[PDB]
Amino acid sequence: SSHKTFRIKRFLAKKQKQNRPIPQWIRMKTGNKIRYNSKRRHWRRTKLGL
Amino acid sequence: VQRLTYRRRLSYNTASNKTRLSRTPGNRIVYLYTKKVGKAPKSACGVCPGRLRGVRAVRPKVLMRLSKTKKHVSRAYGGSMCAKCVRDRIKRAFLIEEQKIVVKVLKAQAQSQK
Amino acid sequence: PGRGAPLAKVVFRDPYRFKKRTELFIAAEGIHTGQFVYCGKKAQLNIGNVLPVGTMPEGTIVCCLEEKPGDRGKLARASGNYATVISHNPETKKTRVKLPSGSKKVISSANRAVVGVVAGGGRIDKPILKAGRAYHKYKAKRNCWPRVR
Amino acid sequence: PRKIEEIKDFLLTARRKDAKSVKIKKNKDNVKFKVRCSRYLYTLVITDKEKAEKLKQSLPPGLAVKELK
Amino acid sequence: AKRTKKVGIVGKYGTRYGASLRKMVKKIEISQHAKYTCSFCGKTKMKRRAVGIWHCGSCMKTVAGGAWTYNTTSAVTVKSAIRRLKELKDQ
RNA sequence: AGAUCUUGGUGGUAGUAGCAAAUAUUCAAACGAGAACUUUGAAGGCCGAAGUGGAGAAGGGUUCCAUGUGAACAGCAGUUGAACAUGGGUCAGUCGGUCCUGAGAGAUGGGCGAGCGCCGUUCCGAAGGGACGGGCGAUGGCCUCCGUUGCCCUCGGCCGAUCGAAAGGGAGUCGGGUUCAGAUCCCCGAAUCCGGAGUGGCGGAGAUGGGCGCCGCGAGGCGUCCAGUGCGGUAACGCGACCGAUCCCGGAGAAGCCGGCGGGAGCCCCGGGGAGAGUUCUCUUUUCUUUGUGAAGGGCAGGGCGCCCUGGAAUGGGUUCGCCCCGAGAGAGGGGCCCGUGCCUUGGAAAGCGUCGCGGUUCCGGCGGCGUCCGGUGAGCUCUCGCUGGCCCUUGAAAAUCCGGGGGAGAGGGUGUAAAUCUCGCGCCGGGCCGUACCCAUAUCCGCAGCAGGUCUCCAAGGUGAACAGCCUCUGGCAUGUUGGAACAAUGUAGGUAAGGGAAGUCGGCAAGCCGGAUCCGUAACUUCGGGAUAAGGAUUGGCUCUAAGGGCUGGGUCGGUCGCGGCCGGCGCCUAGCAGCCGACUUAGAACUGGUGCGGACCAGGGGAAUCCGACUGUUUAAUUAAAACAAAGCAUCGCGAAGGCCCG
RNA sequence: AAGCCAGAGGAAACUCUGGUGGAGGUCCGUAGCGGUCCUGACGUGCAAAUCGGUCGUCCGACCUGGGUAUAGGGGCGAAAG
Ligand SMILES: [Mg+2]
Ligand SMILES: [Mg+2]
Ligand SMILES: [Mg+2]
Ligand SMILES: [Mg+2]
Ligand SMILES: [Mg+2]
Ligand SMILES: [Mg+2]
Ligand SMILES: [Mg+2]
Ligand SMILES: [Mg+2]
Ligand SMILES: [Mg+2]
Ligand SMILES: [Mg+2]
Ligand SMILES: [Mg+2]
Ligand SMILES: [Mg+2]
Ligand SMILES: [Mg+2]
Ligand SMILES: [Mg+2]
Ligand SMILES: [Mg+2]
Ligand SMILES: [Mg+2]
Ligand SMILES: [Mg+2]
Ligand SMILES: [Mg+2]
Ligand SMILES: [Mg+2]
Ligand SMILES: [Mg+2]
Ligand SMILES: [Mg+2]
Ligand SMILES: [Mg+2]
Ligand SMILES: [Mg+2]
Ligand SMILES: [Mg+2]
Ligand SMILES: [Mg+2]
Ligand SMILES: [Mg+2]
Ligand SMILES: [Mg+2]
Ligand SMILES: [Mg+2]
Ligand SMILES: [Mg+2]
Ligand SMILES: [Mg+2]
Ligand SMILES: [Mg+2]
Ligand SMILES: [Mg+2]
Ligand SMILES: [Mg+2]
Ligand SMILES: [Mg+2]
Ligand SMILES: [Mg+2]
Ligand SMILES: [Mg+2]
Ligand SMILES: [Mg+2]
Ligand SMILES: [Mg+2]
Ligand SMILES: [Mg+2]
Ligand SMILES: [Mg+2]
Ligand SMILES: [Mg+2]
Ligand SMILES: [Mg+2]
Ligand SMILES: [Zn+2]
Ligand SMILES: [Zn+2]
Repeated sequence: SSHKTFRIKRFLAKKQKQNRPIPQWIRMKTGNKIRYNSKRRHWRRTKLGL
Repeated sequence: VQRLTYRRRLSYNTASNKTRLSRTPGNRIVYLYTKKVGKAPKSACGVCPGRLRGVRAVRPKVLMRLSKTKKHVSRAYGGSMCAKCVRDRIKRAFLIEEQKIVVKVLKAQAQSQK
Repeated sequence: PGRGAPLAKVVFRDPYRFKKRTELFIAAEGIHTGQFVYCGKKAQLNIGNVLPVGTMPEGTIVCCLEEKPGDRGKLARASGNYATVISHNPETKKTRVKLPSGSKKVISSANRAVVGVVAGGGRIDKPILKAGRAYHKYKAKRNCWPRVR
Repeated sequence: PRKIEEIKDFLLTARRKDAKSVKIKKNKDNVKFKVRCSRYLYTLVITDKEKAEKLKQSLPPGLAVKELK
Repeated sequence: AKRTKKVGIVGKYGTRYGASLRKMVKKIEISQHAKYTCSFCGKTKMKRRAVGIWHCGSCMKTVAGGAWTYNTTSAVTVKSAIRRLKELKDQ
């Protein structure tokens, strides 16, 4: 909602910051074995824990 | 015609969410959030139901910034009780004190005989 | 709310410090605002006065009787009810009273009571006539009214 | 805002320490002198024009006399 | 003109609750909403505020009375009993 | 090889079912490789103010905004997207939280418990750590004298921690402008609340007068003495302040639902004057749009008063829609108070808006001209205020917080350009933390989803009409609800019609059909006398032209006997069966004429009667097969219990 | 419905008539709440209970948000397990 506490806002801030694609230079690292961010979250597909 | 919206996030028609209609210099109608209607004090006698005169009817916390004269009447018990019951109390006090004098004198003259 | 007997708000003077004490006596019927009510042993027999049962005559009836010598009023409190003083014995300091149920009780002569019948009159004569009136009656008391057999 | 009724009060109002600036507004019917104090904007209305002129040169110096026209 | 033959004040209840119950509540309701002559100021303004509470509009005197009448016959007999026992108690 | 075996993968079905709830799309152009779906323009429609409009609460959490991509997703497509990627965006003393308590939750003391712990919330507590007051002192120091500090005396029951509302209580911010996305928060301009000021910031108040001796022509000066914690009004009460503690009292906060009136505003309506548009085949001085003044002060209307003074009323009077009021003081006359959201004024026109232009700063809060005017209406609708009633075996919060009064413990100076003190005017400083974007729903929430479901509110135009009904339209919005094209087979779903008969169909008039609004008549049995009842039944209903009836404002003089073609008194006269003029809503009744007898012409909108059974009625019930005769109910009856108690939990 | 006014008739008791008034777990009927019938639609649905018309109530035992309390042999139940 528009009314929110500081802890909820901070939690949503962290959840925003980690919902981003992997950097391109990661895939050229030695022994990478990572293709894409498998922990990507969409606001309409899956909902947050709170 | 022009329809209206609340200017605050309180969306319910509660007692603290009362508005009036104002036309701005910009020629538009907006809500102005009014203050609650104050009440003049009731008399401390607790008998007659009318509220006191000469005292401005405002919210209780508005009384802190008012001058002294706006909150009382230049009379004994002024701003606390009505004039009529003050007159009644003055008469009652004087007459009951006189009655005490009368009964004291009556007993003093009654004890003159063994 | 929840009772049929009106309550009387009585203001006394504190005998030990400069203060006003406000009580919540049960209104004996016939009392009015602006009336002086006198509580004590040497109080006189008038409607609304509170005085011990031992000092009242053999046929007086009372309003708010004490079950024990020292607690507040406990008997004949419901509206329209009263208790009747029957007999005394100066020895053993006992008083026989007739409770509203008709039972006879022996109490201490020091038990205080209000002279007269409690206000609220004959409340049970009027038929309720409506399930809604009973609903509102028992809404102010407790959740007991709609009773399934 | 407060409305000054006569000239003498406006002169001593404009000489107060808090007086930031004075505004002169020429309307069709009157001339308004508007001194900006710490709490109020005191306005003096002058129906005629010659008295407005004498108050124009009699203003205390060191005060912004900015014209609204 | 006369509007009802016999129901009077209980005409608001319609056909409901039974004739005898309406007849029984009729007198209680007439006494309930009646205005009694105040015994303090002499005006006919004593009307019921709540059950057992009677208040006068003029002198603002509040009296504790009956549920439906200003005083019950029981309480009047009690007041007479108390006055006679008081005058018998002293001499 | 089996176990309706476990996991994974793949077939036929099958290019099949299907992409059919809520009326609808069409033309041209642009970008683009590509257009039924994107964008723009034109046209036709829909939502029709109880919206498909404009904003919020909960919930979501970046979905908001800009740019780009066309892999996957948006059950067709897409040049589009709530997709993907890259950047950006939420600014507060005065909007909320924060404070208060509510229903309640919950420590400590105590009790219980093997024990984690739980019972209890004032009950089995030495439960006040505070105080301007006075004394003892340390002089800490600008040691004058007031601020520090320790102890003692005196006073001190929130009698109980603490938590508990973004809808309750709760001081005080409004107007204009501005962005791609933020504003009551940013900028501009006007205010306001709270807290602070020790060295006291300025004024004003307190508060600055009489008496006696002298001097002095008088006025006026000198000395002494005495007052002086304000003043006015008969009163209601008023004035700009107006010494005062512990303590006490009171008020505000602080109160249900419904009815009927009245005042004010906003909107609606009508008549003109402007400005700009629309029509002009003919007519239309015509049709449409627009035509501001915030908070906060001052003044004035208006509304209200169960406020005061004079006076004393029956031949009772006053008065409301209703009421109701009066020797406990009517009517009448004169005052006082409260609210003042209305008008004027400061704010204020400089801003805003509407038009007509002129320069450019690639993208100016640019510059300029003109205007922003006069009126009338009302059972109109919505808010708000006020008055007065009705209902209750229902009586409709608490606490923070603020204020007034009683009392006078004390403090202040010796007549001084004075003191203590000040709720008066102005001045100086500060207001920390958190939230603030967006959606708020036939696509941003829940229902596995862009799911016909569910989800709390605010605002509310014109016509018809009783109406927030239904139907049409304006402001605003949208593209027909996850696809289109071509045909018009059966069967279906939804909607109509049907000659003659009229329930013969069927378990059963199921379904459909009939009736329906308003006016005028006229209404039975039975009945608990209230009802039945819109009983039943009958007539009328359009258009046009009139005719009556139902109101409100003013003014009615007999005149120069004269000078403030006008005014004071008076010789100077009989509207007194009331007239003259002006203005104004709708409503009712009647008449004539008239149309192919059609007229509540769409919409809205009871089929009726005679009985039997059951339940008295209103209400409730098996969410998702049973709404009933079941449950409840008032009424009636019985039982237990006087508190060391009845019933019950533990 | 009570209450009230006026007129008329009455010896009174009182009665009759016309207005006023606006009561009611009152009636028709929106919104809301509910869910009778078509045993309609749908029934691999829009929907793991919905949709259309027709319906019941619509000032009260009314509808509803939020905050609270009651927890499993327990709660709560105008009562249908
Ligand atoms: Mg979801
Ligand atoms: Mg205004
Ligand atoms: Mg029962
Ligand atoms: Mg195998
Ligand atoms: Mg085998
Ligand atoms: Mg197919
Ligand atoms: Mg299909
Ligand atoms: Mg339409
Ligand atoms: Mg909306
Ligand atoms: Mg977007
Ligand atoms: Mg697709
Ligand atoms: Mg994304
Ligand atoms: Mg204590
Ligand atoms: Mg709290
Ligand atoms: Mg609040
Ligand atoms: Mg915005
Ligand atoms: Mg203005
Ligand atoms: Mg009078
Ligand atoms: Mg201008
Ligand atoms: Mg917002
Ligand atoms: Mg949906
Ligand atoms: Mg889920
Ligand atoms: Mg269609
Ligand atoms: Mg389409
Ligand atoms: Mg959709
Ligand atoms: Mg046929
Ligand atoms: Mg036929
Ligand atoms: Mg047959
Ligand atoms: Mg057959
Ligand atoms: Mg049928
Ligand atoms: Mg019938
Ligand atoms: Mg005709
Ligand atoms: Mg029934
Ligand atoms: Mg029966
Ligand atoms: Mg149900
Ligand atoms: Mg069912
Ligand atoms: Mg069913
Ligand atoms: Mg019976
Ligand atoms: Mg009803
Ligand atoms: Mg009904
Ligand atoms: Mg079916
Ligand atoms: Mg069973
Ligand atoms: Zn009084
Ligand atoms: Zn009285």
